[PDB]
Amino acid sequence: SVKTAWRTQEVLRELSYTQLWALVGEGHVARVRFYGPEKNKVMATTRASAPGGERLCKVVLPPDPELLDHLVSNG
Amino acid sequence: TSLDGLPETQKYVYADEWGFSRVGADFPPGSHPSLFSQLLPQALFAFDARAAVAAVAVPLAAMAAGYGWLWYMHSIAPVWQQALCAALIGTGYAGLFKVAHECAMMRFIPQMPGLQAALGTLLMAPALYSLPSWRLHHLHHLLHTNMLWQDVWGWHPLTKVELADEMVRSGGSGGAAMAAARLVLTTPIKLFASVGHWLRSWDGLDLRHFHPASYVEVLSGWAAPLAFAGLVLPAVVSAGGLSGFVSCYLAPWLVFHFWLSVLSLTAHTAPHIPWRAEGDGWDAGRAAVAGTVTLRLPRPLEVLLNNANYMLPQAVAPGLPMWSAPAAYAVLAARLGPYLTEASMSLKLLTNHVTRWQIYDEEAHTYRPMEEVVDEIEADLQQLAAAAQQ
Amino acid sequence: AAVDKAKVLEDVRSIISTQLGTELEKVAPEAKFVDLGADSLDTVEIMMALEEKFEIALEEEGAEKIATVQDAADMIAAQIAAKGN
Amino acid sequence: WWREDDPYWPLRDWGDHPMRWWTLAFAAIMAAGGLATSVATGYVEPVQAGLGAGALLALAGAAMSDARCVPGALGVKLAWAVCALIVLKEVSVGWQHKRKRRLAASAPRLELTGLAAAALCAGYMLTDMSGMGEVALPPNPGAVFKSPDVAYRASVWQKWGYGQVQMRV
Amino acid sequence: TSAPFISPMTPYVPEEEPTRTPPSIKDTGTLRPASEWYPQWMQYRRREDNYVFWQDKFMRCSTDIPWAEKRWTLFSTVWYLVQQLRFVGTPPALRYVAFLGWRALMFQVYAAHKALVLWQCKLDAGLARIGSGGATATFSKTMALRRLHWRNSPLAEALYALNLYKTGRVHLLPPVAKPIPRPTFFWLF
Ligand SMILES: CC(C)CCC[C@@H](C)[C@H]1CC[C@H]2[C@@H]3CC=C4C[C@@H](OC(=O)CCC(=O)O)CC[C@]4(C)[C@H]3CC[C@]12C
Repeated sequence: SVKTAWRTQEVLRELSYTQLWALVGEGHVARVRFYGPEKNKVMATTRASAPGGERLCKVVLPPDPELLDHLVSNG
Repeated sequence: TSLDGLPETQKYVYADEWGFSRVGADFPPGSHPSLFSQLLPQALFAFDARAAVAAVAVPLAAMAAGYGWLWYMHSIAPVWQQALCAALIGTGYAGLFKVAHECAMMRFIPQMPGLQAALGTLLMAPALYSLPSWRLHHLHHLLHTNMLWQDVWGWHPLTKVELADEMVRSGGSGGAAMAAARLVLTTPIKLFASVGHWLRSWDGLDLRHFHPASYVEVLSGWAAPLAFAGLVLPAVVSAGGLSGFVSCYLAPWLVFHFWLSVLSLTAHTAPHIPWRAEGDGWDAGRAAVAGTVTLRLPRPLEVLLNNANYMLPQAVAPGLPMWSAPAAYAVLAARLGPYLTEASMSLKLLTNHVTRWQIYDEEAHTYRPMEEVVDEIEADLQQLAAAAQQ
Repeated sequence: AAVDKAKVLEDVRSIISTQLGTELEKVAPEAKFVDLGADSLDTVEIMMALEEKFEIALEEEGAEKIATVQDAADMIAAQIAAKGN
Repeated sequence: WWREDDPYWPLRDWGDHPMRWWTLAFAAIMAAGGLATSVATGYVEPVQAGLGAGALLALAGAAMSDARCVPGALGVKLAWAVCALIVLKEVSVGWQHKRKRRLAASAPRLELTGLAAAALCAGYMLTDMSGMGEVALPPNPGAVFKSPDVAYRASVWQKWGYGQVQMRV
Repeated sequence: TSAPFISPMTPYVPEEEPTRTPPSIKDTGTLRPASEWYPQWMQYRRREDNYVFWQDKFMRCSTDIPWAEKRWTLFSTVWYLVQQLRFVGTPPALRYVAFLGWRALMFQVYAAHKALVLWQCKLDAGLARIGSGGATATFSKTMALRRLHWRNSPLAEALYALNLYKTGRVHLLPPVAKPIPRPTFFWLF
């Protein structure tokens, strides 16, 4: 839990590939930046309304042509 | 002693009137307690591992039983079950604390001194007490037993004269110190006044009271309580919240302090035991033999407390180990018989301690209730005001 | 350790004259300060001007009892003399 | 308070460190506030940090009651270390129970605990923290180049790895 | 007393090594700057007595350094870089211009501080009147000079103000402030 630990040195969380999907579906991801020498890593910044507040998460992207429409559809 | 030469009839009516069994006669002056160490058989001083491990293991088992139960039924149990587990844990810890008091006076395991020092430190820490400071205060108590104005590490009584002085300074009986004394020595909270003792240790956290050559040893002594209260009292709270604190630590703590306070208070206070000043008839042997009261408990309680009530024997033979204290007493009761005082722990005794013997007046050299005494000295205040007419 | 008390005296008197506004003939080595027009708050500013000109620090205990020009000169000279040690 | 007979009693050499009651006061404040906060919310870091710092600062303020000894100096060093660590955690990592929903609303900033700890550190430095001055990094071959001692210079060169160099001195 | 053998009537306070070099000989106690090269008092002394100038330079620069200004710690190996920049990486001409500017600034600051000290003298001379309730209106010149040379701690000032406000008694002065020793921690600083 968050209630039983010391706050330590803000870093990037890690989503696998799937809670990213559910999160961007529920309208919670707020901005996405692509990076990686082969352009398959994502740094996603959520919005305040999400469970946990604004955080900075990291996702690894394995080729999926449905991604762009999903993202741009949900603002 | 207060009741000097007089037949057995008045002695025994006083005895059953105050709840004591055998009152005491009168001891000659000019002696010392260390004399009667020659009346003891030499076999009483022998070391054996059996009683040692038994004394360190029985209270540990009682504590573990109480804790296993209490956690098995953490907060779903009603208040009486909580009270009973707290009483059991407090008594077990009073037993382990008696063991630690033995290691402080260097008479538990003398062959391994480092081990007995470490053991005493460990067992004293959970009560937030220091081992070197405890040794010092207890030695100072043994040297000044029942000395008026000097035995500050025991149940020094509230005398009439200082009360009158405070009432003359307060301009009435409504001040802050007044009401403080009023509730502390008139209500059953007196049976916990040992907590005051706890706060007077840590002599201001002031290294300027001690001999310099001992600083490092005293500092270390203070760091074992603190470390506990700095590493373990967090965990408890963090793992159980306020309730999980008040039931796992605070209630056994209050029970342990009940035991400490009642033991000492009954030990050295009674209407027939005077408190002579220094130079005015204070005698060492007379105060350590005649001015002591032995409390008798059920044998289960005794074996749980490691014979913590037997205090007279280890004041005449300070090296006498803990498991030889009952037997040794039986010896002394044969030879010092007519002078000793004894009592059994009953409700009447504690009711008398709370309601009757509250203020010590030295002219009559006895204890009298607080309220009648204060109204009497206030009527004499009115009469000296009338005497202050001109 | 050896101070030209004459030079110190001339410079003290010149500083005093320039501070108060009176002319150098009126400032005599035994003239007190109260008659030259000096009032407490200015027997201090004179001390500050003296220190500022000579670049020294005055001993305060003795500086409480300065009332004539010769005491000023002797204080300053005893300060300048005890400089190395 | 006021003492008409001698008003300047606080500036009198009583035998302890000047910053000795402030240290115990701050320890008490830290402990009380930590326990109160961790009970009022449910977080377990406030009480742990508060009571740890309280224990360490009470021990340091006990040792600081005789400033001439060696423990009298190690006490000051311990107190300074603890207050510096508190200031650091406050201004660089912040506290767990002070997270918000936003990102700039929950940034580590200096509040009132960090400020008190910084004031304490300045007070230790500007009163007396000069003891145990012989603990430093060991001397170089650069410090003993001009020293008048051949045995000492040889010893230092040996320790630093130059035992075979020729001492044309 | 602790002393088993010998104990004078005033207890012995164990004095330790000094931790900082003394103020030079050229400086004053105040804020106003020194004198570029030669002091002014040098002109009122025997030529064979002014050798203390160069002796003081030798003492502060080479021969009396307290072994606490030579500790190697982690803070000092970075201050080394700051100082080496100032001394070897900056041309002396820009340093000279900055020197002139800093001198002018310090003169302005000293003038301000002197004004403030005189103001304080009136204020406390006024406070002693409330204190005594009656006549007393003077002040203490000793305290004025001690304020100008930074010889009072803030606590001493506050206690003096209180003593004035309550009992007049303008001539009862706090003892004096002692110099601050160099702070050391460990290998750290
Ligand atoms: C906070 C809980 C969960 C853990 C246990 C904390 C104890 C280790 C603390 C709290 C109460 C403290 C005591 C409270 C009162 C005092 C008196 C105080 O000194 C004085 O008041 C000196 C005399 C004076 O000020 O006039 C500092 C030491 C002492 C024994 C303190 C020592 C440390 C104690 C026992």
